[PDB]
Amino acid sequence: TEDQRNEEKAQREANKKIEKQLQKDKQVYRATHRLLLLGADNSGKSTIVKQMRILGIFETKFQVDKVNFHMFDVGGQRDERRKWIQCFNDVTAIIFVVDSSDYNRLQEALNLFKSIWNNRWLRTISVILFLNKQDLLAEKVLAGKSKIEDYFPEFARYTTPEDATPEPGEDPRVTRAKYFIRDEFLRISTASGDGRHYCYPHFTCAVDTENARRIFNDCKDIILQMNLREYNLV
Amino acid sequence: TASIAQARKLVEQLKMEANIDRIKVSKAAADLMAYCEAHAKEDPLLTPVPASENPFR
Amino acid sequence: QVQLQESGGGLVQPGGSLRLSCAASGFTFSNYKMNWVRQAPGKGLEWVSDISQSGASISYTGSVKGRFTISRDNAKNTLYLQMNSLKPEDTAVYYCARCPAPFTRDCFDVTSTTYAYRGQGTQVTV
Amino acid sequence: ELDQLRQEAEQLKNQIRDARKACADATLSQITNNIDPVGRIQMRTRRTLRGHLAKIYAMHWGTDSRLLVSASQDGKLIIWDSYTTNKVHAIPLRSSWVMTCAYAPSGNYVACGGLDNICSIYNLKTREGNVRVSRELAGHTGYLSCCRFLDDNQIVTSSGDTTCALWDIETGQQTTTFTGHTGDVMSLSLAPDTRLFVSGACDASAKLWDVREGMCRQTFTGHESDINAICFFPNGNAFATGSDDATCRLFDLRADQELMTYSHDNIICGITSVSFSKSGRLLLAGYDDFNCNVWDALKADRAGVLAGHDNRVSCLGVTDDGMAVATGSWDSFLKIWN
Amino acid sequence: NYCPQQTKITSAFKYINTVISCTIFIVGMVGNATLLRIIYQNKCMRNGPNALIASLALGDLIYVVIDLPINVFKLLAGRWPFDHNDFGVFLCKLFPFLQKSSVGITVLNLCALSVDRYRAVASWSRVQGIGIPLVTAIEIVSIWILSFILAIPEAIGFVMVPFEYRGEQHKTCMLNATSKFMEFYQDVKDWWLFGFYFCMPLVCTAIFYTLMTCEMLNALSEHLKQRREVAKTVFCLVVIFALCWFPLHLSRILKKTVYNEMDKNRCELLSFLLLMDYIGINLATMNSCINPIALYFVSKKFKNCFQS
Amino acid sequence: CSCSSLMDKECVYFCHLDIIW
Repeated sequence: TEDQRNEEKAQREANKKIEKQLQKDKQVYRATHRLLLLGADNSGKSTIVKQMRILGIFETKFQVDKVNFHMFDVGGQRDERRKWIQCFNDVTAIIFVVDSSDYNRLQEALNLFKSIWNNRWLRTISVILFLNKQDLLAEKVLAGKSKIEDYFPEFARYTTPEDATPEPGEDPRVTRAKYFIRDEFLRISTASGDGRHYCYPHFTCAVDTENARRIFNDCKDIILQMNLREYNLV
Repeated sequence: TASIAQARKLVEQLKMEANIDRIKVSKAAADLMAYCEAHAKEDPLLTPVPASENPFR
Repeated sequence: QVQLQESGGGLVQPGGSLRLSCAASGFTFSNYKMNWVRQAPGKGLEWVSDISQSGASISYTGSVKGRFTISRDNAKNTLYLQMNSLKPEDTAVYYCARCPAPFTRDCFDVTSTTYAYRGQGTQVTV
Repeated sequence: ELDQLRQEAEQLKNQIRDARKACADATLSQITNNIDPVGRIQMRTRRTLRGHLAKIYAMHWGTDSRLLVSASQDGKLIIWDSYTTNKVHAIPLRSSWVMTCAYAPSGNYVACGGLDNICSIYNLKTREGNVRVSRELAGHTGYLSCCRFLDDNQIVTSSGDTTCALWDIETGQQTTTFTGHTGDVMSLSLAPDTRLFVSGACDASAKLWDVREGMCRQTFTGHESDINAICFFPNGNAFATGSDDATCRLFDLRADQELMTYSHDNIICGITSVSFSKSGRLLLAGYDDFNCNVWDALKADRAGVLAGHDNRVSCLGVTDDGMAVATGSWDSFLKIWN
Repeated sequence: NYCPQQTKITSAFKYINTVISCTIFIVGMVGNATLLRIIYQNKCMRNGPNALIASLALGDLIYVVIDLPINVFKLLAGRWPFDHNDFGVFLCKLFPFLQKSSVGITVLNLCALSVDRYRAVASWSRVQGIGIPLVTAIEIVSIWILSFILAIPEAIGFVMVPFEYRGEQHKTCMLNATSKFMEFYQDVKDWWLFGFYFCMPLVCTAIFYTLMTCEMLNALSEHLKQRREVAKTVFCLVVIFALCWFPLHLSRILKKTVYNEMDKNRCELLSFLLLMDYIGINLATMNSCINPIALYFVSKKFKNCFQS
Repeated sequence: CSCSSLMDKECVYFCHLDIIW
C-alpha cells in the first residue's frame, strides 16, 4: 500500500500542477474584451475591420492605450442564427452596422436590432451603433429624386433637432435626414429596458480613422455603469 | 428536377413509414412493466441503499 | 404535427379590396407571436405587419402605413390581413409565418430560405 | 406535377393517420395505475468539483463509472476523477467555441466539437507522455451538436447543416450520410444493441436511423417547438424526448406512437438535457429555472427535485452502474448526486 | 470648599430627552434589523459590498443596544445599576468596553467602504464572482479584532469610589487610576476620543470621495444626471456625520479645558456642561439610522427588497 | 467621567449624574 500511498501523493501533485496553470490562464482571460460585429451585406463591415486592424469565424485583435480588444465576425454559418447566438452572453458589448442610404432595406435592419434588444441571454449587453456611408446619404438626398416619405410617411412633419453638432459645410436637409434616421433607431432602445443596458450612436463614413477611440469611451462607460450597480450607489 | 426528386423521396419515405407492422401499445406497456419488475432490485438510486455500500459517502 | 394553410389570392383590379386568412392547427394558438411575409418577383422576402400574443400591440411597415389592417382570432384559431386601396406595385406570394419560441417577445429567422414553420402561401396579382 | 405530388402526399398522410389510429387500443394511464407507487426518492448532494471559468456545455460519464470529462468556453477540456475529487488531464482547445464533447465507450478517446465545423479526437493513452491531437474530421457546412462513438473506429456526427454522418478514423472521410430533416438537428443517442439510433431536430420531429443500410427507418411527430433532448431506454424499445415547449414525451418504437406525456402547470421554461436510469424507473431532466427534476417512468407522477444551481443547467448524466448522477450548469461547477 | 447653589437637571429636559430617545430607539432597532435580514436571507444577494454593509450594520446595532438604556436609566434615576451588588461592578467593568468597541467598528467600516467604492468606480475591471474574496473577509475580521482590542483601557478602568456629599454617602463608578499606563490614559483621553473618531474618518471619506467624484462627474447627457445625483448623495453623508457627532466632543473638550477648580460660579458652568452632553448622545444615534435610510432613496433596487 | 481630584466634591457630583463616556 506504500506504492499506493506515493501514487496518491503523485496524483495530488498532478492536481496542484493543473491548478497552477488554470490560475495563470484565469489571470489573462478576464483582462480581454470580446465583441460581436453583427451586420448585413449592403452595409460595410470590412472597412471598419481594416480601420481597427491597421492599428467560419474570423477574428480581429487590436489594442488601444494598453487595453486589449478581441473582435468576432461569423460568416461561415447558414442563414438562421437563433441557436449559435446564445454562445455570446458574456460579451462586453455588441457592435451593429447599418447603411444610412439604401432605404429599401432599412426596415429589415431595424427588425434585427429589436431581436438583439429584447431576449433572455441578450438583455444585459450594450450596443454600439454605426450608421455608415454618410457621403452617399448627403449626395443622394441633395440630388433629389428620392422621397423619404415614400418609405417612411412620418418624415414630412418631423421637426429639426433642438440641439445638434452640424459641421459648417452642411445644409438643413442632410441634418434633418441624418437625425430622423438616428432617432428612428433610438426610439426602440428607450421604450423597453429597465436601466440595465444603453445604446451609443455615432456617425461614420468610409474615409475615417478615429473609430477606435469611440470604442474605448463606450466600453469605459459600460464598465463604470455596471460597476456602480453592484456597490449600491445608484 | 431536384425539387421533384426531393418530393418523390419524401413521399416514398412517408409510404415506407405508413406500411409498418406495429404491435399494439398494451404489449409494449407490459414489456415496460416486465423490465421494471425484473431490474428494480439492482438499481441503487431506485431504493435507498445501505450506507456501507455507497462509494460516495 | 404542425400545419398552417392560407386562403385568398387572385386577380385584383387597381384600387381593390381583399382579405387573406391563414388557419393553423397543431399547437396552442394563444402563446405564439405571428406575422406576415411577402415575396415579389425578382426580389427576396420581406416583412409587412405583425401582432403580439394577446392582440394588444400591432405594428406595420412604412410602405403600407394607411392601407392594411391585420387581426388575429384566438377563438377560431386564425389570422387575417385585410387589404384596401391597393397599388399596382404589389403583386406577390404571401406567407403566414410563425415565431419559434412560446412565451417570448422576439423571434429571429421569420424570413429565410427554409424555416419549416412557414405555410405554403398564396399568390396575388394586381 | 407538384399539385399531384401534394395530393398524393396528403393521401399518404391520411393513410398513415388511419394506420396510427388502428394500432391504438387503450391509454397507458389506466393500465399503469394498478402498480404500487414508487414513493419519495428525494436525493442529496456530494463531492463538488471546482476550477472552471465560463459556463459548461457537455459532460459524459464513462463506462467504469469512475472518471468523467467536461468542456468549457475558455477552450478548456478537463478529465475528472470522481472518487477522490482530483484532476488528471487538462487540455487546451484550438477554437474557443466548443458546443459538445463526449467520452469513448472504451475509456480511451475524448471527442470535442464546436463552432469551427470540425471535430477533434484526443488519444488519452499516449506514447510520448502528453495529450496530443491525432485526428480531426471536416466536411460539414455548419455548427456541430454531437459526436458519440460506436467503437474505436466509428463515430456519428450531427451538424446544424441538416445532416448527420458516419466516419472512419483511419480514412477520415464520410462513409454514409443521413439527410432529410429540413431543419437543424441537436442531439442523438445510440442503442444498447449498437444497431440503430435516433436524431432529434428543430423541425419538430424525431427520426430513427440505421447504420448499415443508411436510410431512415421511421419518423415521429408530436412536439410543437424545437426538440433539444433525447436518450434511450435500457431495453432499446423506447425513447423519451424533451423540447422547448416545456413538455417531455415518451415513444415506443414497436407501437410507433406516443405513450405518455409528463406535463405540469407552473412550468414555462423548456428542457435542455435528459437521461435515463438503470432499472428504467428514474428519468432525469434539466430545465431553465435553475432546477432539475427526476420523474418516474411507468407512472405519471414526480417525486424528487434537485436544486443548488445558480444559472441555467446544461449537462446531466447517469452512470453505467446506477451509483450516482452528474449535473453541470452555466456557473462553472459540477455537482454529483447519489 | 462648597458651592452656594448646587447643580441640577431640570425635569422638562429629562422628559424631552427621554421622549426623543424613546422615539429614536425603535427606528434604530427596526431599520438595522431589516437591513441585516435581507443580506443573509437571500442566497443570490451575497457578494463583496454586502459584507461591508452587514459589518457596519452589526456594529451600529450593537451600539444602539448598549448606549441608550443605561444612559436613560442614569437620566431618570441617579443610582448605578446593581450598585450594592457585584453585578453592578461587572456592569461598570464591561459596558464602556463594549461601547467603545462598537464605535470603533462603525467608524472603521465607514472608512473601508469609502476606500472600496473608489476602486469600484476607477478600475478597468468587472467586479463579480458571487461569494466572498479573501481580502474582504480578512479586512472584516481584522476590523472587528482591532476594534475589540482597542477598548481594554476602558475595560479595566472603572471602580466604585467612596465619597460624602452634603452629608450623605453614595456609590459612584468612575475611571479611577492605579497605574502609570492608566494615568496616561486619564491624562489624554478627550483629545484621543476626539481625534481618532473625528479627524481621520473625515479626512479619509473626504479625500477618497473627492477622488472618486473627479473621475465620476468629469450618451453623456443621459448619464451626467446620474453622476451628479450620486456625487451629491455621497457628499451629504460626510456633512451629516460631522454635524451629528460634533457636539459631544465639543462638550467634553470644553469641560476638560475651560472649567476651573478655584472658581465660585463654576457650578453654573457645570450646569451648562451637563445638558449639552446628553444631547450629544441623542445625536450619536443619528448615525445609526441614516445610513440604512439612504439606501431606500438611492438604489431603487433595495426599494423592492425593503417592500418585500 | 473622570477628574483626578477627589476633594473637589463638585466635580465628583458632576461625575455622579453624567453619562458614561
